[PDB]
Amino acid sequence: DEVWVVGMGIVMSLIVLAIVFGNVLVITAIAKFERLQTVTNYFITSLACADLVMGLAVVPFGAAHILTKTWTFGNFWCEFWTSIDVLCVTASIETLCVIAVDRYFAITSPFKYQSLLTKNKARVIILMVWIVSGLTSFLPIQMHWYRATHQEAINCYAEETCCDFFTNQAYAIASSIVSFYVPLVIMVFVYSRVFQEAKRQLQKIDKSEGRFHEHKALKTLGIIMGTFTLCWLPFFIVNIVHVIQDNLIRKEVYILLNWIGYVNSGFNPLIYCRSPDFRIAFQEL
Amino acid sequence: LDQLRQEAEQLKNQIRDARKACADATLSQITNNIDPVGRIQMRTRRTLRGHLAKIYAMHWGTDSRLLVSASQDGKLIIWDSYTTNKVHAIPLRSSWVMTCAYAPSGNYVACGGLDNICSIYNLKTVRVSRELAGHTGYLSCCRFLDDNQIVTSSGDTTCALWDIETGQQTTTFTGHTGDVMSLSLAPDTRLFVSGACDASAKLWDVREGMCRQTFTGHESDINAICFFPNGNAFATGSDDATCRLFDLRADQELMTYSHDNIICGITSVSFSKSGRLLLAGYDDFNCNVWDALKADRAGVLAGHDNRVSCLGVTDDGMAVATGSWDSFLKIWN
Amino acid sequence: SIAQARKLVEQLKMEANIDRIKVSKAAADLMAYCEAHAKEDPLLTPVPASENPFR
Amino acid sequence: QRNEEKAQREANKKIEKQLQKDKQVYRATHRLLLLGAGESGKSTIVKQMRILHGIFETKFQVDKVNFHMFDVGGDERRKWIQCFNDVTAIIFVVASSSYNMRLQEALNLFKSIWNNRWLRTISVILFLNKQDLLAEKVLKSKIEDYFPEFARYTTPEDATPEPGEDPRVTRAKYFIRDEFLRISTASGDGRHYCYPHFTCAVDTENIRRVFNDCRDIIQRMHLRQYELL
Ligand SMILES: Nc1nc2c(ncn2[C@@H]2O[C@H](COP(=O)(O)OP(=O)(O)OP(=O)(O)O)[C@@H](O)[C@H]2O)c(=O)[nH]1
Ligand SMILES: CN[C@@H]1CCc2c(ccc(O)c2O)[C@H]1O
Repeated sequence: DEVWVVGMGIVMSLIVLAIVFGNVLVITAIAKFERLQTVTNYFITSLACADLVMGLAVVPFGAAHILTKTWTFGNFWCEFWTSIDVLCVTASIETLCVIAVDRYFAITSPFKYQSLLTKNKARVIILMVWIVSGLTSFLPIQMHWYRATHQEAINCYAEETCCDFFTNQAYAIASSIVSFYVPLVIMVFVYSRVFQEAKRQLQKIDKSEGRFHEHKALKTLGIIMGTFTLCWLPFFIVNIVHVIQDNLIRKEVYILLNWIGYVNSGFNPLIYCRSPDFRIAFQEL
Repeated sequence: LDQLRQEAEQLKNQIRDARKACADATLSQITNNIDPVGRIQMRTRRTLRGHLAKIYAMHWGTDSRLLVSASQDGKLIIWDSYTTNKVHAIPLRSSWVMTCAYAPSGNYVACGGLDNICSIYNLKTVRVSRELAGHTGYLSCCRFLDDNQIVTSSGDTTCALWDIETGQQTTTFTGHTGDVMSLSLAPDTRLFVSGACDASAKLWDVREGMCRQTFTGHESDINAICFFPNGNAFATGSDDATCRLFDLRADQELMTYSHDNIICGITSVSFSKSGRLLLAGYDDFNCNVWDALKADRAGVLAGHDNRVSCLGVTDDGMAVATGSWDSFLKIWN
Repeated sequence: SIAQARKLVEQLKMEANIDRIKVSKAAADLMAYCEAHAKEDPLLTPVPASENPFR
Repeated sequence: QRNEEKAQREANKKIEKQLQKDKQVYRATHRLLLLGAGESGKSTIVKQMRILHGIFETKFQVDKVNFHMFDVGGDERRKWIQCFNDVTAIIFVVASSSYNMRLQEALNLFKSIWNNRWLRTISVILFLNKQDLLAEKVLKSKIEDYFPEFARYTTPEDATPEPGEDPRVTRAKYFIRDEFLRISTASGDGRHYCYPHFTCAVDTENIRRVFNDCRDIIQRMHLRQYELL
């Protein structure tokens, strides 16, 4: 019991730090050295900033709510917390999709890649992504478009002591469709095309110069795809299933999946910043 | 003929014997009582941006105000060091360039490249004033004698002196075995030296046109050369890690600057105004400063990523500038 | 060319007739110049910030 | 004073706008270096090239892609190699028919050039001219008479011969390529590759071949950049 009270606290504390340290280091390395600054690294900065804001804002508040089992702050604080949570999550996922499509454009069409993406295009794309992220989260949650019709939900809004997440099915479906499924299918198609091109090139090399002489590609694509899919997949399936069938899932399962989805932001720089130049920059600091 | 080659050897043996007899004491031993300079720390004061590709060489203006830089992209840009603001940007017909110079009066700028032509530009009027042609090998360096005469060195062993109005080789200097890749001018206009691909570096007389001495201390290609501020000695930096300070009154070398750790070549050498500090670049991503009197290191200059291919010291001696294969410059003080 | 060998033969003779001064005089001259012009050098000693125009 | 400061600021502004503008033009074009031994036949190859549009520079554009060549006119150690470490590819021309008259000399350049500290990340597009003359000499000067390693290289294991006047000539064709490719495989960590081609004195798809080679090189570089290969 005392162990339950503490262990949860220590685990929560470690998760809050590691995220802050990693994201701050990535941001400082991007901003300091001029060698690392380029068009492809401007996309990493947005993801790092979004994950840093998420880890600094929503994670400790959720941990405090879980530990104390009571929301001391006001209702507007709860609304702001949920709003920024949804904002950060959707922004990070769309940034990942944008990175994937940019890599696809770089690989499949090399001659036109130099002109297509320019410091003007990157800023516009990132601003559009963040604007779509803001429109999806703040506008429908600041107002009461996310209210639920259940009597228990109404009693929940009435009592300001504790606030939980209660929404109608339509909003959940719309948010899940906008945030997860479309980026998922886009990433799947992009990486399938890239893998096919890599296989074709490897076959060409083997046929041309095989007498004298694809595991790496498989591992590289597999890590990136599997980590993201395993971290963010079950939560959205559960998000659909609780809305489609009332009184079917337990709140513990919901909070556990939402929390296991938060750790994904911690491991993003490890996957996406393993380049030797990044290693040299980190070692220099 | 068998006899001719031997006569040549006997003369070389006599010259070596005379040089050995002229030697009295080691140069390092003489300056043993000199108090050391100590640690020298200097930091980047300005950073200049605007180049696209790797730069090759630069030349400070006679006034401490301006400087000119050239890059492989094919543009000459005249910076203003104090306010880090550009002034002119002259495109070139040929992209590849390897040298540049700034006229003593400040009214002309010249640039020579891998194409076998030396061209001069007029600042105050820009357009090509005249094109100098006649060499059979790529240019390596060029300096302005005055507003009328320019002396150049080429990939062929010949070094020539031109006249701007006539555009013809007034005098031609021959005698080098291989390609010449260095040149410098004395504080006066009387003498100038050069260092070629062969280890030999000789001293030439402008008016007479006849070689006067030959120094062959090194054992690899020579990539840089400069004069002591007094004008009676000159230091050389070769492909081997050693940097040696020769002398003019006495033919033999005096001191060698080298270290066990360094195994990379030297691409540029320059002297401070007082001559106490010898500043030399390196093929690695660093620039090292030595002490000329006792061959003791002073400090390390860092902040370059690609290479260091150009270096110069302002006439008043207040600031020193470095170039790189990166697009960026740097000014140190 | 046989002549290039001939040309070298008189050239070495010409360069071998110059008088050679002992290293003591040259070393003394270099040391004297370096010691005399030490104050005028602005890189040897840290110049004041006010006098520095770059800063 | 302030007006002087104003003037300098305005000039810096015009220069910067134009420099940014040419940055895209500079980055768009691709640069190729052409190098070859004497009597190889590079002048004929440049003929179809000028058809598309001390130093001779050629500009040709195909399919809205800009290419620009650099032919350097020359037994000399070279100190101008360091200046050519930014090209996308190097075109190498070797006369296959010139064995009785120098081939060993050309290969001798290739290792020389293959192991420079500045050309580590540059791939080579290799051509073999004088294809027709090679058949005539083999079909009296034989390779065995001039070369002692000729034994056992007559047949290619993966040989895909075009209809050939001589099964025997197909033996001389693949012996030279094997000698050239033996050096390319030995050094480098895969950052640079060799692309062998067979071309007769009369050929038309040279531009297509070089276009395909450049596309392959850029695709391989981008694949290796993101750690997929
Ligand atoms: N049969 C035949 N003759 C060729 C072929 N290529 C070149 N030749 C001949 O060989 C000559 C030499 O090639 P050139 O094009 O003149 O080469 P170059 O300008 O001398 O260039 P370098 O190789 O650098 O000396 C040509 O003028 C042709 O007469 C070929 O494929 N077949
Ligand atoms: C409390 N955590 C929230 C709950 C529901 C939700 C999330 C993220 C994106 C959405 O579109 C959602 O509907 C989760 O981050």
